[PDB]
Amino acid sequence: STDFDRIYLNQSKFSGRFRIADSGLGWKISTSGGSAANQARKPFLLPATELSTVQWSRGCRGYDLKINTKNQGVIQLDGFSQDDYNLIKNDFHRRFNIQVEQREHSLRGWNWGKTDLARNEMVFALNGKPTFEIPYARINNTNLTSKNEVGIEFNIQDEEYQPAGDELVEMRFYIPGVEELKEKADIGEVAGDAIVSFQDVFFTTPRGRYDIDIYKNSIRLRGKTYEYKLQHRQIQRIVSLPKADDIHHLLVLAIEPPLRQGQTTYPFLVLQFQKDEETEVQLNLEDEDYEENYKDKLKKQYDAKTHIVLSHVLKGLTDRRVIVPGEYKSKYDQCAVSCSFKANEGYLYPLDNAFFFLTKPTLYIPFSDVSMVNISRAGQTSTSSRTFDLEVVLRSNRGSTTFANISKEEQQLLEQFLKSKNLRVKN
Amino acid sequence: ESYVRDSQLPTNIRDLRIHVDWKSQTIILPIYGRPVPFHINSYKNGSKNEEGEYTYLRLNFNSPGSSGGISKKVEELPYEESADNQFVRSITLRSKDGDRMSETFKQIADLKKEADVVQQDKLIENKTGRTKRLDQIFVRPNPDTKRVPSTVFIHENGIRFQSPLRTDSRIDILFSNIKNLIFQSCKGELIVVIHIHLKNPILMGKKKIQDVQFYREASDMSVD
Repeated sequence: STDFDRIYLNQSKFSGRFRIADSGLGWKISTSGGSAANQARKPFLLPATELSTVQWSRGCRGYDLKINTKNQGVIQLDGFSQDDYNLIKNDFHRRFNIQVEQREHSLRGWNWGKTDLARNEMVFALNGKPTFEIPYARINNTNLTSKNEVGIEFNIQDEEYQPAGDELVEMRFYIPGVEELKEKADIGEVAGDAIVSFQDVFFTTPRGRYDIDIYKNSIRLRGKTYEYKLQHRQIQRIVSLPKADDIHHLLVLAIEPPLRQGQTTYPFLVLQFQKDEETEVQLNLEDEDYEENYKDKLKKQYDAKTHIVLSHVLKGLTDRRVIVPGEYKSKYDQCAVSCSFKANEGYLYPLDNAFFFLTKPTLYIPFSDVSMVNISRAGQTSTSSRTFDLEVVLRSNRGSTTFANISKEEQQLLEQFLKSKNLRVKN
Repeated sequence: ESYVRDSQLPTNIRDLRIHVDWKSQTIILPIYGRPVPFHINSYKNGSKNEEGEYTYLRLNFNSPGSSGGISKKVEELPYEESADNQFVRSITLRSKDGDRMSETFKQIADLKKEADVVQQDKLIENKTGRTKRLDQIFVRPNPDTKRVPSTVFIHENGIRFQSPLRTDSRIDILFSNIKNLIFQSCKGELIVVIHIHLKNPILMGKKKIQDVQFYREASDMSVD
């Protein structure tokens, strides 16, 4: 046998370890060391009875074994040099007796091909030249349209900045009008469930009027057009804000990663509610279990504002602090200031640690990330009517945003806020 | 074609950053740990989005619904070889984890752009007794931005515009390619002019031209 610690696997993952055996192949992920005392590893054994074919050659990336087996797993092995052909083949010629050809599955790179849905993978042959077979273990979600247009949404679990490497979101594809065929075998995996539901609630991103319900560890959004799933781990922050006129309330859910239809991005789920939406709700849970499920935060039956109820339930699920609207009063006792953006008028709301600009696109400007701000002004009689401009820079993203249409009183109140917060005002 | 054999490897064997090749007019991408090349002529466009800290790159190929406005139409690369066959339409990526992605995205932005004439029969020149020649004639469109004076001659199977008065370059026009010869005089006009309209446009000077004209000026305004 032989030992190497620089052998890679799952290229969107960090290196692993091998320890070759006569009986089989033993793969160990690189050990995780906590406090230099806790040593964590997951060993896997692939005995010789599972090997089916070997197509290792120099035409592909990362010159090293590319093994397919009958255990429904493909070991797309990486992390060996050019001189290991003789070594590995000398080791393998004892029993398996299989010649590794110079494939090089396909390199022509022309779009045309044929797709066949295999037992666990999707083989893509450009006239007998395979191009891709992704196993079904790595898929996350699948969406299909009326053109039999296929979009495969993935969700890779990042660990740290350095070892993440390359990592794919989407593999999309069109299929012509295949007769009496559809995408049968692709959808043969897990969405993974067992509290409360709502009816006829008004959402903005995507814009519409649908309903939302909560399972044990996620929420499902349903409508007559689409259905969406949102996991609690992806939810980051919950915000509640009023309108200028107080008549409407806004619930903004900051989530990461965004929920996409393949090609649209919805960073912040903005939900509009009315001031008269004061009703009672019922919790579909046992009178002894709901203590442990909600950590005693909420009662089984309670009547209050529906916005407050939904926000409190969301905070209870997330186990994080809430954001309260600021007590800083704008012009005419108002809580925000309106101005134009991307040819669209929207509001600015100050807060403890960030500015929130609504509503298309909902933009967060945290004060810590804020590098500096500047003011630009002209000299004219019309200056009193929504003229002054404020340009902020964020250094972390190198993002400069200019905020047009500010009047004298609004500029003065903003500047008063700005000195009181002790932010660097360039001039 | 992208490559043809194993001997020509990519620029680096361990391609842990998405690689863009320029010599072979193709680029490789790994779709989850195993390669594929695709072509610039097989590409349409790319786009970007940055959100919080996460980033989403979209790359769109040339395919039905993407290259062409209406499906089932007739296009050179995808449809002509096979009209009812599988192709790919667009993909996405998220490479927030390394500050090498904007560089390759701008290399995409210029690689998409980085990359044309029907050849007539050669016009036989013959200096016969019946020879047509007149001077101070100017051709339009001109070979270069400056204005070219020269002479014009008629032959038995085309029209020849001899440059040797200026630069000795040779431009040939095929009789069958000429569709309409028309004269227009100076009666109320500032020029006196011969237009030949062609069915098969020709490449000349710096560009591709269909309409060809030869005239003499009749200007009278002076600023002396």
